[PDB]
Amino acid sequence: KGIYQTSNFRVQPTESIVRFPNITNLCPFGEVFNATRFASVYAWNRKRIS
Amino acid sequence: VAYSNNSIAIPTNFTISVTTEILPVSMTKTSVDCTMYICGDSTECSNLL
Ligand SMILES: *[C@@H]1O[C@H](CO)[C@@H](O)[C@H](O)[C@H]1NC(C)=O
Repeated sequence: KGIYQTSNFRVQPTESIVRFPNITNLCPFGEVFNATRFASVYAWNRKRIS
Repeated sequence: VAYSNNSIAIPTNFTISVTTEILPVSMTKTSVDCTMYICGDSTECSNLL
């Protein structure tokens, strides 16, 4: 006979929610991977992907 | 103290004084859920616990 503390509760997850910006275009990985000429290691090229 | 072998001092009046004394009695009753504090709502982390 007495009062007993138990485990904390929270509501179980029901579904998964994904919220992303509605961007449609694809960056050209073809000009990165299927590129013709590659720069040297002392003059390595950096391309911005955004 | 003006001590002597035949001299004594007797008070002729008195003063009633009130002094304040403060003592702690209780403490804030805290309760911690160990599973929640270690990692919340994670079943994989709870399995490792
Ligand atoms: C890149 O080359 C691979 C290998 O042939 C090919 O499957 C792929 O379609 C090419 N991608 C582009 C964008 O040309």
